[PDB]
Amino acid sequence: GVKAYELRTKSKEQLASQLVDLKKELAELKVQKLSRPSLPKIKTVRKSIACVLTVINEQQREAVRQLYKGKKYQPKDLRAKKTRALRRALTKFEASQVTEKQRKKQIAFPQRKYAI
Amino acid sequence: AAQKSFRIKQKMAKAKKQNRPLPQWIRLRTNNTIRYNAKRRNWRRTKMN
Amino acid sequence: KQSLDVSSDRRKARKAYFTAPSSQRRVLLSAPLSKELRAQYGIKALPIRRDDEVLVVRGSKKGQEGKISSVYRLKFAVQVDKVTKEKVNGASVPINLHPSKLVITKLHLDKDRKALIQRKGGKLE
Amino acid sequence: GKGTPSFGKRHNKSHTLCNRCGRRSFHVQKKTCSSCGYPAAKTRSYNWGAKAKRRHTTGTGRMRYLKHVSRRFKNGFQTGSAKAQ
Amino acid sequence: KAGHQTSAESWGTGRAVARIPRVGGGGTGRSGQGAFGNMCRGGRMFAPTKTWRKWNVKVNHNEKRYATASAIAATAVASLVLARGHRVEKIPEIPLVVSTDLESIQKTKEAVAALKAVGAHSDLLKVLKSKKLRAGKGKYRNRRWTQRRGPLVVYAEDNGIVKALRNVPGVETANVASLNLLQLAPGAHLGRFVIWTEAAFTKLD
Amino acid sequence: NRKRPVPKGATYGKPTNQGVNELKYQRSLRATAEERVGRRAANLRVLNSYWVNQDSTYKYFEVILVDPQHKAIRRDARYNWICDPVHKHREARGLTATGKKSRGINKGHKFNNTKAGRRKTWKRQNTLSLWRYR
Amino acid sequence: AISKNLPILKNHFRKHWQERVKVHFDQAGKKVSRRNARATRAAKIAPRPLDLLRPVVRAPTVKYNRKVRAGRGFTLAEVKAAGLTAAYARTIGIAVDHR
Amino acid sequence: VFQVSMKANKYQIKKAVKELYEVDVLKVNTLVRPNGTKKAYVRLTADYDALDIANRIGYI
RNA sequence: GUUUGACCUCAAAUCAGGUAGGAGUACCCGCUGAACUUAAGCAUAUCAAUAAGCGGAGGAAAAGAAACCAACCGGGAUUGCC
RNA sequence: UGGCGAGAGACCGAUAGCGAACAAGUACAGUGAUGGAAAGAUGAAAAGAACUUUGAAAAGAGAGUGAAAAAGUACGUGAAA
RNA sequence: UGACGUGCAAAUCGAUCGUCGAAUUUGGGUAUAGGGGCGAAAGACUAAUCGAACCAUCUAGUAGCUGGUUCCUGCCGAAGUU
RNA sequence: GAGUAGGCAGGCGUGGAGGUCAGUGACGAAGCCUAGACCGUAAGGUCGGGUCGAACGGCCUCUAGUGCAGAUCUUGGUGGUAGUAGCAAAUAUUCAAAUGAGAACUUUGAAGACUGAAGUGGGGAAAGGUUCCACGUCAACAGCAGUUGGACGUGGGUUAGUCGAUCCUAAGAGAUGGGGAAGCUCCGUUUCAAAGGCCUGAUUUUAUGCAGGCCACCAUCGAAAGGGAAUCCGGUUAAGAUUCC
RNA sequence: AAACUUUCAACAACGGAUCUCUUGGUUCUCGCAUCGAUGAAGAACGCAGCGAAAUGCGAUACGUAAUGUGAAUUGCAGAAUUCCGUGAAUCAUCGAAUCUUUGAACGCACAUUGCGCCCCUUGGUAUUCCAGGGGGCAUGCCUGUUUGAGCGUCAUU
Ligand SMILES: [Zn+2]
Repeated sequence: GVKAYELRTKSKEQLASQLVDLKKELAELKVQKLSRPSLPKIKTVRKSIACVLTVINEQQREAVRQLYKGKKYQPKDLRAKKTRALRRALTKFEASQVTEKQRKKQIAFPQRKYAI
Repeated sequence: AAQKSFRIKQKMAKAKKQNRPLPQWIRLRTNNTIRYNAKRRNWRRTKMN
Repeated sequence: KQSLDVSSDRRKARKAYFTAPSSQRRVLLSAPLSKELRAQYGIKALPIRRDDEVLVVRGSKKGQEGKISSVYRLKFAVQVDKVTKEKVNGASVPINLHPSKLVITKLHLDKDRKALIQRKGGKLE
Repeated sequence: GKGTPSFGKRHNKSHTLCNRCGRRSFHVQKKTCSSCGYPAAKTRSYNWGAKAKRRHTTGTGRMRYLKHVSRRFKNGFQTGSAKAQ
Repeated sequence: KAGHQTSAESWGTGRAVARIPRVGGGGTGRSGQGAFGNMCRGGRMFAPTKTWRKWNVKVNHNEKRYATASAIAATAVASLVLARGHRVEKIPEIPLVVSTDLESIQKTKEAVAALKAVGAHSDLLKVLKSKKLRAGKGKYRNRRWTQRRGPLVVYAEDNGIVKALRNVPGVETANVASLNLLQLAPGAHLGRFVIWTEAAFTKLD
Repeated sequence: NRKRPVPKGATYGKPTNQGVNELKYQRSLRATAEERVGRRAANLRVLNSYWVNQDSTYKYFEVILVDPQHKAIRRDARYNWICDPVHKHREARGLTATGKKSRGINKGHKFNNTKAGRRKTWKRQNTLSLWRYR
Repeated sequence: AISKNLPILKNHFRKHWQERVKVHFDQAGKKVSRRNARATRAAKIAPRPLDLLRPVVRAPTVKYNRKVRAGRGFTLAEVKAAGLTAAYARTIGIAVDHR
Repeated sequence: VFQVSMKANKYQIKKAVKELYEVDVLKVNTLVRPNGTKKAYVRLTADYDALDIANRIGYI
């Protein structure tokens, strides 16, 4: 097939032109399979289409991460999933915020280390 | 019923595709416990839905 | 056994061997080295890869030797060239040998095997 | 009359396929499934049905998403990639 | 809930069949079959075994010690040691006492070399010739090999002797303070061949 | 009162449980009022309800709820705790003032049946606790 | 259903007790868990004791008042007498009982 | 006779055949097979003999 | 009677950002709720403040720092075991 | 008596043990709720029987493989009726 | 009170007969669900189930009642009455 | 020196457990078969011969899901009856050739018959689901047979602006507002609701603000026989056609 | 006297007990806390050179990307020395994606693969009709926005 590490070093339109060529190359191979007893070379083509499509998706998704970089309100698919419960859960700023009075107490009388 | 719903046609179509005996090259493989197609159904023997 | 995270359970050990995937059947199908090759490298036994030459040490086929054809991981066997059974019909079929009953008389040396040998502590390639 | 001759007139359907359960349980006059309770928020399943609960519990199907939740936890809900060494 | 997972009413009398719960109607083979019995093929066993059976047994601390004390007293006279297998026909004097140097042995080859010189190898080749297979279902329950019981090397202070002897098939190593009855009289048969150290034999009193 | 929802008043039991009319709900009307608002506004958390007014066929309550999603409440330490998902539907489990009352969660000889939890207490003193050495 | 001549017993097994029998096989398993739990707490609380200084206190109920026993926490009176604060006491490893 | 997808309009079959095979479609008649796949009878205008485009594709 | 602006209460929007359902349920917090059975009958009792039914959580839950126990030379949150 | 990951056993050993050691909540019954099976073992290795002869054929009798065919894919052993 | 009655059939067959333009026959749709329906009323019908359907559960319900209750030898040896 | 019910004692046998006999065993463990042998009052034990092929035993103790003829016991298998009862309603078949190893049953020809247009004709509804059609083929099924088949193996086949569905409402079912209910959810469908749509140019601000102004007790589902926009003829295939030409 | 019936043995049948095994169950112990509008559990339909299933996956369909290992896969075929290699694999790992149609299921329905409307863009000559592609339109509730309603109500005019 085609190697994805080669495809990352190409323009948006080079990939689109490679995809349509692979889709035509599957089309003509699907035509040959009708007459031929066993044509297992179609596998490498349809895995090469998936390889290109994944590289195109990955590159558009990197471009959209870059245009939404350094803001609140990112697209929910680009937000880190983790778990419904973990997203709902209080952050590290929240669940750590303490009152002025309870701050003053901890500064005054923290639990100390002793011996014997 | 000649005037099938597509939901019934889709399931008749899967039941048609499923109606074949075991391909006789899988009996050749390693450890292969399988002898014959156990889930084989005829239009006469047992109905569906 | 002193480490508690390991099991001395016959049932678990039998299943863990039989349902071992390809990558760990590499390590299960290991062969010891010849007296000469062990004197050269200084390593006891390696995982059999494809084109290593070996000698048969046990079985009816004891004494015969040659390059290994197929490391048949799925059958827990390695099929060796020139060690075959001719059927009644006159068509030859390779005999399934376990790699621990063989001995590695000649190594198939690539960058990853030189790396493996240096890692275990071999005093060459 | 009540037996063999009356069995001859069974040529309608009380239920067809349920959209949710996918089973010939959707009573078409009530227009509610007799197995999964569709249409309803809640899936019909009763404690007195020990076997029935077991037949439609988690792990009977594919678990498309839940399959890998164990792996994702184990790794710490990590994000990104490793590069090389 | 074993054999209890089915729904089965008896058919009463009037069907020429014998009153045992029978399975719900179907075209399957299971339909009309006996259920819930201890007699039936697939019912629950008569009085199914439960986990609140008394497994452990309390026995008086003073009875325990009496048995331990009598077991230690049997490690003396050779009549009982030889009666319990134990090849000590050649050995010099009963209760066999060794130096405090046997406590300090680190390695197995020197530990076994020390034991053989002191007088053993008859009772330590017994445990090598012994290793046979089990006679029943215990083989596929992790009780595969038999292996006879050799000498018990009782010590006072451990300087690596327990690790030294660990691997050697038959030999068991014990501290004098504890001194298990399960080891002092295996099979509830009196007179084990015990090798005491000098420190251990003095600590006994 | 709570009229028993049995049809035609027929109960199918023994005289002791032939009661239909004179029977009382074990939770309070504050609890019922908390429960129905909890269902209406599910995004918020019931802090505490209380009595406002009553006529012959009605009692009127004002439930104080909190938004656990509003930063205002999530950032203040004195009301950060409510956001923790072990406080989801307090009014339902019966952890509100009304619930704790109706469950008799109070210290003293007076509340021996229902102190640590009526059900927990029942099963604890109906548990047969056997040891290895009896 | 009555004896030859035997003491009248009160065996409270007319409920579904079989459904809530609790056998303590976990005794040995819990014992090493508690010892590990103590060892790890002493590694956390690195140079300090696991338990706080308890006060002496005379047991109530005239049956038992004949013997003294380690009470819960010292007191605001004893802490002030000894010459420290009820806050400072709690932090440097003394149980203080406000009650 | 072309094996079309399910979820494909007669409009989309006409448009697909024209764009790919470079041919003007006079009509498209579609039935779904008992196999559960769609097939479409793509009739061309008088201008294109179907054999010229059948041989172009490969199959005879 | 107009000029413009407030206020209060109630609305609308495919309004900016959000959140609720459902699953599972061994254990946990609640509600509701039997009969078989035991009583050698049976109606109170019993089974049982159990099964079933419904609402709701978490890794635990609940409880919990006294409107407590006591009557002592008094103890001192909560839970668990003996 | 749930989920995930591990250690175990004076437990069961294919009518036992979970209903399920097998493509088991599968096949199948019932309108439906629900009901719900049977079914493991050739040999170290298919070496799964070349080739000859009777028969239309299945197969037979040979020949052979095998340590054994008193192991032939109706396959360890092969009880009794 | 024919045939069949381990049938063609868990209600059929043949002859004979009731009625045959309406209180007629009947398809599809729809409503009524179990101490409930429906009943030109026989406790009839409510999926071959009806003087209270079917499914699961409580449930292994209880039984002063029937049946069964698995090696040998040795020694002793009853009751049917208060 | 009897003995039911019953008690007690001494042993026999089974699955496991600890100890021991440095036990037996691929030169053959265990299992099974044995009108062969020996021991034991007995439960049982031991040995020879065969088959077989991977484990098993004596003894001192521990432990139990531990010993079967009965339960109209359970599951599985097997019989005698028995080559028996029977395979007898829908009037009925017969000759020849072909095919084939084989023909009462298959194909063709030729007779003789029946259904007799309220049919054994030609379409459809519901229901089935590929049974339709072709080739190859007959181990199983078609209670005889089989070369045949609705069987078996591999394929082929269902073409719509006009036929239906889609739309409308019917008996009705049902969200909404609301009100009940601890709750599952129940009532109601126009109700004690602030319940959006329609058109003309406008004005040409890369097309957006007007007003001519109007109009409003208001979801949705519910008929392949009710209501309903529109198709006919001829020809065509192994099998489709009011569709293909 | 044959046949016939019964008993016993040998060999052959029927049948699948016994024995031996065991990738399974079962109970006990310990450790851990992780489902879902960012669409869960479950269902339907699809996907391989030859597959009906189980297992896997979703029109990127027994998988794609990444990482590790280091040379396979296997029933046949087909390849390939890229094999001193950014590299075989029905491998492991898994952090990037795809994820059909459904489903709490969310435009409205659903015994229909039914019927709408809004935005952008592309074709038919086209603000309006038809068609293609992409993005949308549920309900309750909270905070804030904007536009409003009410002699409920204040002040100015
Ligand atoms: Zn359903």
